[PDB]
Amino acid sequence: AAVDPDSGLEHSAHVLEKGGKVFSATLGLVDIVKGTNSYYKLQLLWIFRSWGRVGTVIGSNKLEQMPSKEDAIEHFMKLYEEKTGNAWHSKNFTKYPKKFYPLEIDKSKLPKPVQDLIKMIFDVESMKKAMVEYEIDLQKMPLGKLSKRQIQAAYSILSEVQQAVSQGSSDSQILDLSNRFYTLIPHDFGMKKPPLLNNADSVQAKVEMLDNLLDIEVAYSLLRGGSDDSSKDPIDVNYEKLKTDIKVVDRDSEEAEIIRKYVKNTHATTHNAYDLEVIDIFKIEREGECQRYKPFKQLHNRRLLWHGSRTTNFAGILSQGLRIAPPEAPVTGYMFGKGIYFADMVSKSANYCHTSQGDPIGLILLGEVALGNMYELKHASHISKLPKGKHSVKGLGKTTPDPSANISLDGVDVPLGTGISSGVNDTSLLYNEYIVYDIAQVNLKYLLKLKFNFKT
Amino acid sequence: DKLYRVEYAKSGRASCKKCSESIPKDSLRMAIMVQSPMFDGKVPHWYHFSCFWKVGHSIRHPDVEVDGFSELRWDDQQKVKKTAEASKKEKDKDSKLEKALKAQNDLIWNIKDELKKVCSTNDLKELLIFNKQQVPSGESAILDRVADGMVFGALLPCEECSGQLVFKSDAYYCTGDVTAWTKCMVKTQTPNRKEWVTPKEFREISYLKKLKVKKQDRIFPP
DNA sequence: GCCTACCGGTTCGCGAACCGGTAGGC
DNA sequence: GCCTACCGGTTCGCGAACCGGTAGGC
Ligand SMILES: C[C@@H]1Cc2cc(F)cc(C(N)=O)c2O1
Ligand SMILES: [Zn+2]
Ligand SMILES: [Zn+2]
Repeated sequence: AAVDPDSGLEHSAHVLEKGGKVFSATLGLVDIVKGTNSYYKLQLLWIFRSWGRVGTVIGSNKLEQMPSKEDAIEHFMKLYEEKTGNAWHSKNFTKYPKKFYPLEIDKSKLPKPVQDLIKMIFDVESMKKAMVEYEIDLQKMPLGKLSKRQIQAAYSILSEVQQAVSQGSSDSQILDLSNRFYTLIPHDFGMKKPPLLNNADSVQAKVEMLDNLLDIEVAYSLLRGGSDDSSKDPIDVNYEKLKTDIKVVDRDSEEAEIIRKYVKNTHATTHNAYDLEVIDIFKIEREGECQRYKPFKQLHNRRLLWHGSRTTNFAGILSQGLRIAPPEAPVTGYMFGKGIYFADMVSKSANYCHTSQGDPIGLILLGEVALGNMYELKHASHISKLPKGKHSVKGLGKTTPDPSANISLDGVDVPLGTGISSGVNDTSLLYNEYIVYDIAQVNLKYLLKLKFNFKT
Repeated sequence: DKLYRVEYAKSGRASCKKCSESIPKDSLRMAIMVQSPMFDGKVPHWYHFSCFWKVGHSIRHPDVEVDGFSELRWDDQQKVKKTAEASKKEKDKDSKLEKALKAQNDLIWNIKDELKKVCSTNDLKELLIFNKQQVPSGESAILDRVADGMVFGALLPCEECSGQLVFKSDAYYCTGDVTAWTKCMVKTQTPNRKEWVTPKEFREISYLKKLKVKKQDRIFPP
């Protein structure tokens, strides 16, 4: 990391490191019962100590010049151990009672709608606002990159909570994981106590947070880099970083009428809170997504299905394709385990865009997902391994798009019929879900841009 | 936990928030707990007991609102209770309990300042260590646990976390660590404890124990 | 969280005093 | 042969000063 500007000597003297270990650590401590939720940043520029309650004006600091450079190591490693409990070097860290825990820090030639697409998916201040509702620390998280091993442990703590919640474990067991999580990931609750992770959807909410938070740091990783040479334009630099060939499907096109039909037709009767309005249609072609999908063009039963996600995620979804949840993450929220989920209805998928009356525009996908021999399920069931010969899973719903009006498209079955009753009604799903447990089975075809019309 | 706090001045150093003069040592003083601007933690705003009631604060029921009320001396509790404002068997057991509650309050206080007269802090520290007790930080708190130890008994370790239980207002709270991340939350009015064993070194133990002290359990507020 | 007045425990500084060696007087 | 006024040097006694660990304050 760089120098903390609270010292006032940020662009004057560099932060020091002895060969490998950088003399700079950001500690944290939270006790849900007491309500304390604090930070403690230590640095060696001069020694600098910062402390207070995370996400508020509560706190103070002490910049202090040393007599010498060897006295700095003495003052630094002493202050460190006094606060954290451990020595500066260690094989594995161990938390100590009421001591702190250290956090692991690390002229454009394109169409106007395509420029707006980059404008929409690379505005990171919009992604910052998106995290404000989650209560993630807004102050130093953009400059302070939280480690990958750290976030995996944060995922692991969430998965431990769901396990603890499922079999009604002790309050202390839950208290620990709630403490552990908020220590590991600094939250901003202001002057009130961190809430206990006791619910089934509270872990899901914090699981979704980590998924979104990750994609913002990924969006930064794309934006920060490349070759800054005076030749290409700023928007073109970010376009090439997406690693995809995006084209604008004209409204006069015959295939464009099919999508607008697929949008208009497959709106849910129950999801009457909003009304869609297709602003644009983009034909999308990822880098080498056809090379990996070649195997599954042999596979039968290929369907063109909807998949919605936050506008923040589309920065990463274009660059890496659709990805399955990590193995450390919790299975909560998912109906049939971790995998890429799809819907035959635009509305059901459109809810995952997370739009409001203030933020109207939203992005939804259409991918040629090779379902193949399907494993049909009625009730929710967390699966680990698929049955033999099955390449996908299907959640059977009450309403299904008319199978006698299934139009084809480039050798892909598009179920754009209106809703009718299904074959079986002993299910706990209202609409269909299509699940693939392999990132190769999906092949993204179209990216849409949708305006939502509410009534308030 | 509580908003307010009352105790005898642990030092004649702290100033009074209203009048800004030094609150003298061992004097009745009251506080209001506020959020410290300098660090993540509550801090007491100490007032002179006289000055506390002119700022405009009106504690309806001190015993349930103010912290450290039960630890005060019996006659001093009544001063707070009055100044805050400005059937046969039922009333008998009610009245006779308050008789036994005073009996227990000023029994410990007689025992407390008896040890303060005769014993130094190091003697009281080594008293607790001999009885396998955690030595607390603070002068007042040391003889508070020694007096608790002698009258009722040497507190046995906790059931799960193996820590030290401590009397706090209305119950014995566990102060140990169930884990490194979290504190233990065991609480009880009837804790486990063996008998208090004073070492041979006590030429005034016959004088202190001669103050009509028989076997009895901790009595609590209603 | 960090600052600092307070506590006990030891050292330090300096003048009184103790003391032995001595040279001028008778 | 004593006595004794004078001087250099060691000890002794006691209050000032020093100091590290810490309970209380904000
Ligand atoms: C992962 C969730 C579950 C789910 C079901 C579904 F039918 C569609 C979606 C989606 N992202 O459009 C979806 O996202
Ligand atoms: Zn006052
Ligand atoms: Zn315990």
